[PDB]
Amino acid sequence: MDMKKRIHLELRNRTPSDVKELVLDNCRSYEGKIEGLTDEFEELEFLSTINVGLASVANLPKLNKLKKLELSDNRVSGGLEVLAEKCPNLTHLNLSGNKIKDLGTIEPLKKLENLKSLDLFNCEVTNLNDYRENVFKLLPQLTYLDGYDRDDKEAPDS
Amino acid sequence: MSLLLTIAKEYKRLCQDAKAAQMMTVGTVSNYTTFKKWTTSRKEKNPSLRMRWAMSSKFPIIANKRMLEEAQIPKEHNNVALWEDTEDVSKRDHVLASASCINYWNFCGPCVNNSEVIKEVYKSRFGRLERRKEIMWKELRFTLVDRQRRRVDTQPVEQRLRTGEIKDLQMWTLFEDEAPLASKFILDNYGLVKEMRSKFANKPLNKEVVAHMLEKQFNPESRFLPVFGAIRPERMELIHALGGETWIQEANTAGISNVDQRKNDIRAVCRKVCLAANASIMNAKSKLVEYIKSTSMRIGETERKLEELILETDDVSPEVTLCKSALGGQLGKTLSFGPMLLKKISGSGVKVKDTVYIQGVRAVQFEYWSEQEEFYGEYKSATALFSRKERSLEWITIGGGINEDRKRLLAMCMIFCRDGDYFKDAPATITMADLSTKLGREIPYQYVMMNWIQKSEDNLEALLYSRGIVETNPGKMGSSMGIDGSKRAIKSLRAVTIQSGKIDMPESKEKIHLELSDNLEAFDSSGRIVATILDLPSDKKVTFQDVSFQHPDLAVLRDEKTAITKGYEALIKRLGTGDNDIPSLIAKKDYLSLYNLPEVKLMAPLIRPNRKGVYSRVARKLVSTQVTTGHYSLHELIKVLPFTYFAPKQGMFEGRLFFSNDSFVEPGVNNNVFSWSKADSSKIYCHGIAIRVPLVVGDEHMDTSLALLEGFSVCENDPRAPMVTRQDLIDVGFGQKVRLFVGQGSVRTFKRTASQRAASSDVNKNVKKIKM
Amino acid sequence: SKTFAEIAEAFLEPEAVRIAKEAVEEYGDHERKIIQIGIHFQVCCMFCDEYLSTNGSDRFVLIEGRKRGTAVSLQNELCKSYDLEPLPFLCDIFDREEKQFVEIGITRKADDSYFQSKFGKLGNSCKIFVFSYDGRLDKNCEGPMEEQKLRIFSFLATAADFLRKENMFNEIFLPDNEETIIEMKKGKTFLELRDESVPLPFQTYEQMKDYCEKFKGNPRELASKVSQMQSNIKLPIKHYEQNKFRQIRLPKGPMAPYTHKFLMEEAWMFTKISDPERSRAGEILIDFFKKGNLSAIRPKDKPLQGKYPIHYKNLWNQIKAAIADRTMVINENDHSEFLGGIGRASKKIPEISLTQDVITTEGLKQSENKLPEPRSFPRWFNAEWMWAIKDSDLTGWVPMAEYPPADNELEDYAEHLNKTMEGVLQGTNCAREMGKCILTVGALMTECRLFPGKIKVVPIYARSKERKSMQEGLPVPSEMDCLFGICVKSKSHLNKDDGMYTIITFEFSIREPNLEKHQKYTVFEAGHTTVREVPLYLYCRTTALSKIKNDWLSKARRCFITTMDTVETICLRESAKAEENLVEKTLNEKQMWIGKKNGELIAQPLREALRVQLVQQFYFCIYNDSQLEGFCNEQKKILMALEGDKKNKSSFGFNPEGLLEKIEECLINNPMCLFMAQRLNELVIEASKRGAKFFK
Amino acid sequence: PMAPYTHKFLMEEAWMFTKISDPERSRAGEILIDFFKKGNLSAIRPKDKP
Amino acid sequence: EFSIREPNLEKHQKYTVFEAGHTTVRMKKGESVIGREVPLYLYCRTTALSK
RNA sequence: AGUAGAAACAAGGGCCUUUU
Repeated sequence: MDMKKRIHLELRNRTPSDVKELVLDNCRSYEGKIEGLTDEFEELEFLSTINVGLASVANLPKLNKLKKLELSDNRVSGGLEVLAEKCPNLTHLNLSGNKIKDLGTIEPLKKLENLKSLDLFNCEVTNLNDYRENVFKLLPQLTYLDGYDRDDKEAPDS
Repeated sequence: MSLLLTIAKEYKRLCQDAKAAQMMTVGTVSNYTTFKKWTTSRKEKNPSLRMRWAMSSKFPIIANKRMLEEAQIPKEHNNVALWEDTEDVSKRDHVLASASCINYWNFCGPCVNNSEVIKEVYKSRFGRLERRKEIMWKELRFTLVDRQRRRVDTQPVEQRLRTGEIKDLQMWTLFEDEAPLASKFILDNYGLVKEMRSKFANKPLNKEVVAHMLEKQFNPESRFLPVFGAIRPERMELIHALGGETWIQEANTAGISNVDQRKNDIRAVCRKVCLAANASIMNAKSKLVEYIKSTSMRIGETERKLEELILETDDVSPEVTLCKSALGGQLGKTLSFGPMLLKKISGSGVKVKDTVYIQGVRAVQFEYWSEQEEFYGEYKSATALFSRKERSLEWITIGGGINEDRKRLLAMCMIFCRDGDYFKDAPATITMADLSTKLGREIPYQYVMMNWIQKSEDNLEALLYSRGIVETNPGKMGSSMGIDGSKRAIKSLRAVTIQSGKIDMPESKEKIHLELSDNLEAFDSSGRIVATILDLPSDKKVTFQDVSFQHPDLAVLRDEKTAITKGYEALIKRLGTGDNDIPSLIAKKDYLSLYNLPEVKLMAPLIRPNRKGVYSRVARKLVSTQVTTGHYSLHELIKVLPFTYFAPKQGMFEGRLFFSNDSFVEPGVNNNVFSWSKADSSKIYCHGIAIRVPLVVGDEHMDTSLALLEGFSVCENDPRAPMVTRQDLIDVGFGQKVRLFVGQGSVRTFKRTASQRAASSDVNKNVKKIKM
Repeated sequence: SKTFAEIAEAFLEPEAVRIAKEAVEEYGDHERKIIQIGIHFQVCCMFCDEYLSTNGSDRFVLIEGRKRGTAVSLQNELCKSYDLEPLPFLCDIFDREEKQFVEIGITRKADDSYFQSKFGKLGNSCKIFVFSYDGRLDKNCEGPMEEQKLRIFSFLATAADFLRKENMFNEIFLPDNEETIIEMKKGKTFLELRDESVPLPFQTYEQMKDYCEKFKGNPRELASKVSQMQSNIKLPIKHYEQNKFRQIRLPKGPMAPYTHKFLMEEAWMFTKISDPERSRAGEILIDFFKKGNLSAIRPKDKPLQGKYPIHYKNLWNQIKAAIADRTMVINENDHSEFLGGIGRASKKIPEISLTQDVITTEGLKQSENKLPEPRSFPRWFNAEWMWAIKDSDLTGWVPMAEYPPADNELEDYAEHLNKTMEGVLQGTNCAREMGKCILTVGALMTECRLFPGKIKVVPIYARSKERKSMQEGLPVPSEMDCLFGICVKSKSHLNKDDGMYTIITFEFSIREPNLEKHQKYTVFEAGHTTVREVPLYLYCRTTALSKIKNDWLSKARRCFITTMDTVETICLRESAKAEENLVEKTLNEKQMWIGKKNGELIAQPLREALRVQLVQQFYFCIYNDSQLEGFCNEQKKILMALEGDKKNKSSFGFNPEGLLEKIEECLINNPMCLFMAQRLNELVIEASKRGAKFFK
Repeated sequence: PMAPYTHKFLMEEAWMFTKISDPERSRAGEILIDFFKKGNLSAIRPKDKP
Repeated sequence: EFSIREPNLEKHQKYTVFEAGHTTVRMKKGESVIGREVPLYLYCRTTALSK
């Protein structure tokens, strides 16, 4: 469909200032660019954007109360600097299914001191040598990776 | 926006006038088309001289003005004039511009983000290019060519359609707001429209060009041309670079475009169903029609109905002809007598009776036509032009290239004309058993002799001997044919002429509406037979791929998988409108009343009994999760519901839901038992069989208000109901009324209640109650 | 399409189509009514809907599709069984749960008129339902079930959309009860005429119609009239072998002089090297002017031949002056005004302002058209033809584009042959004349488009490239700009095609003239020029042109196409008969007769005969007129008769003398026609030594 | 330019479907048919443009 | 051949590649197995051999 | 003058209608 209509539909007369969750999976965004988002969304604490033909995350406005994000099934690559300035209080992130080649693209995520879990599956980075260990050494604050902590400790449900 | 307000102001100003008001008030909207002609009418005799003289000037073109200002296009770069403020007489909103101005824009000017959409707009020509690139040329040789003239197709095209089926498609992809009522071709071909719509959406484009290109993408260019060698569109599109009258550029082009495979598969299916219906004795007609409408097949990605493809193709075969006749499909004036092909050029006649004695004295009636008539005939790699006269083959000429084919064509022609003494006194070898009636169905002596020839070559030799033989006179040595099929001999057959060079196939752009009998023999406003079931191969076994024979008799599955499929079908049929159905309940979030449906109660016995509770738990869980929010996938509930009938329990779910026949389905991944795709969201594949889901509600995958149309219908107009758009149409309640605008200059009233019944059955059954 | 039945089959079931067809055949009405009836019938069907009664039996019973007598029989049977009153008229359907017939109606007009008429005709006897294609309903009782209505309206909407798309949504195909008689509104005047345009024996269209509708064939009277007409005619038949073709009688008088605007053989040119920077016509004309030769010229007041030499001399001086001023422009004086026909356009005189005294004052009779006068055979044409066959010391005279890449043998062969032919042809003399015409006409057209109402100065030039010697000496030969003379236009106000804009031609030569050939020119003795020194002449004349001749002369690169076609055809035919590459051999070996010398025939390979065909095409492009058109159109008969003679085919004709007359009628003062006619006579003569059907 | 891959098969970028081994069907013609029966191959439908 | 890893232009030069729908990957989750869908690629190549 | 043909042009309206 289109992120605009999807959003206007999810907003069943509700102001964009009292919601705590939003989902936009199985939609479309022209040029793989966000469309319809603003800083009006303040109380939002969760987001889900999956399989929407996205390619970059530059347009996303400033969201502080957000503490979980999902960007799987898209083809984003390179823009992880924007996440730090816009959402500094983020804890859970997911990127499985996107275009990720090296670690230099991941380095910015170190500044997300509030980060706990990260999900990278089906990406090229996973096909390297000493990838879990090197990542952990890069992002020490992190504890969970693709659902498994150091020593392969399966994470709980929630 | 402000533009809208400007349009309103312009409309007001224009209505202030009297003539404009009279014309915009009187008559309907169609008058626009007429008005489109009385304006901007001007032509030229020799645009060539005019063009040269015109371009010679220093500002020869016209162009928009505001587009130039917005494009910051100046009037010079390093001293070359680019345009000048002025007004053309016709447009009044355009300004004269230089040829140098175009160059300026391309080299340095207003850049755009992307333009690969072009490859889709002109897909046919990029396909031409690719097909060319995948060729392996070969040597060149010089020689004379036997180029026969004939009607063929030059444009390879998939899913060839009609014109009425296109004028609609050009709208639902580009102009949906201005769309008319949904036609059957749309409701049937949903995924196709969705595909064509996914590419030309949210793009900066000129739409008229796209529509024109789509017309070309769906038009097989039919031409009457000289041809040599094989006949395939992949070649005819570049025949100009393969050979002429004196030269040939050899090249292999066999493995491209995969066209004729579809046609041969179609003809095989037609033969199969024709034989099946022939197995009957009194209803083969209705049996065949049922087999038709109860069948579908895949083309590339999409699934199409057989009866729809049959009415689009032009394969003149004794199988396709019968089908197209049953469905009342008109067709050309082309005959068929066994494997050969025939076409009448001139003449007339009428049936007449005669008899022959099979063995000793056994009278058997055989018919034959009266006055002289010409015919063209075409067998494998062989052509002929002959004439019949009162049960005799008057003359014949041939231009083939093989002896065997020549002889077979000659024999089948002699038979078609009942020429010879055999039709006067049949041979001893034939008997009453070989006569006719395998199981009661008679056989005219014609096809009898046909199979008698196909049986042994010596029957053919004797038949040829039945034709007069004489000594090859001088000079005619070259234009003579022996018994072996030699271009010359010392003694040759009677009334025969040979030559090198095929015959030019005739042509006629005519159509006829024929019928057929209960014995599968078509007639054309006369006692002449154009097709039958004796002119096709006897039988053969084939394994058809990507086909759907959704009919009991035409099925090989057992009662178990068939029961599963029928349960799924029944469970889907509850996807209509009205309370007690799943859509209303979903809207009301009554995820519980679904567990108590009767259909799940009928499919429950098929569930594995030792783990039915655990599966039930999981199913109900998923349902609530999907229903409570609103983010559901209709293709998963229809799959998991049959398990929610029993009571939950405790246990380890290991990923798969088994039935009682060691066949499972998995919730989230497609398998042999239950498959589907986001591309074609209107189909469900169970055990290979396909199922058409109605379009009443649209979940996350479905697209653009083309998935609600089977839930709406027309009703008596009510001015009280509100008028809304095509997007808010989803927020109505099942059973409500609403006014709406359709296409152009038309408003109606709709109601969100469906009607699954059609007119076929109602017309067919009601007409059967009148012949009594 | 092609019939209303096929149309109805588009959105209807063929069963109801056949039903309505049989019905209209029963009533023998116009078959354009197949649609309405089928629609009604289909409605009845979808109205039954296979509904049932409390007793598990059918509720409704169709009566519309049945015959009329049978329908009435069933109607009475039901009125009796269920004890109902018989209706006066017939109905369409009957129900059992209520035991009262029902009638269905349909209309397009959004008004009650149809329902009012029906209700008046039937009052309230039975149930009547009339639907509208645009969603309306009128009845006399409770409404139908919800599924009949939602289903009936949808079908009607689809049908109405289809019809409106087919332009058949009108009273014609969808009439009411009354408007069922469509007919041409035959007025009064049209009938008065029709009864007046009738053949003689009849006097009213009715008699003619009755005679034609009942006309029967009587072959005997037809054959008798045929023979009679076949006897009073006496069509002559003439086998050519017995009645041979005489020679053609050319006219008599002076000789046909040069007509082409530019000189080809007698032309002298000054050459220089071309610089890519200076390439416009107005620049080169100055470059050649600086070196001093163009200015060294200084003719004298004594002409060898011609008229008005003073005007020509003054015009040449003004041309030199303008060139010196760097402005290719000329002023309007008496001389130019006389040479350019500036003011020699007739003056108009309305008749309203006319009187008899005015006429008698100055005779104003009807203009006596002075058609062209005859001429004789030109003896200078063969000289030009033989000169235009030899090289020109250079090549690249005619510009040509580049050759694209190649991937298969076919394109290789094509490129090879095209290169051979182009290299052979670009070296001749006719080629430089073609390039000269091309460029000069382009410049003149540009000027006429940009600077009308203004006398300009345009050169007569061309561009070429010196031939390529061996690698020895100076490699990479250079280019060259050549100048043959000067040209001048005069106010080409081409208001309309076919117009005329006078021009003037100043050309350079080193060969004295002939009175017969160079009749129109006005030559002057200019001086001397080098090579050693040689005298100099200045040929000068006047002529005109138009848009069409400009456009066509500029498009003078078709002769190449024609010649290539002929040659490639010959070569491919010779190569196919043997199934082998025979092209170079056919060009170097196959001999083509090209002329006579010393009473004997002459021959040269095709590779050298191409030039003859090329010159032929060029002349066809140059001297094209109505005369040459008619000639080349009427000569084909002679060639076909000749071919028939070659193959012993006993040709024949009806009146060859008339053909010869028609041919000789269009031979006037056009050298090409005369030359080709004399050559055709020589052809038939030389063939008479080997063929019949020709007299000497 | 860099030297490209040369071996016939793929080592690191490979992928494989799996199934249980039957000693009664331990042959290529049988293993392939069995793998095909479940219809996971028929689902492999490469698009036109590569 | 089958693959779940998009190619690179240099190493994969003799190979013609396509995209054939999707597939599934299976991995442990505590005491159970799960499946995570992924894309699927098809690697096409021609080559010769000998005895 | 000239063009070409079997009649038309040889400006017409009230100032307008330059690169192989």
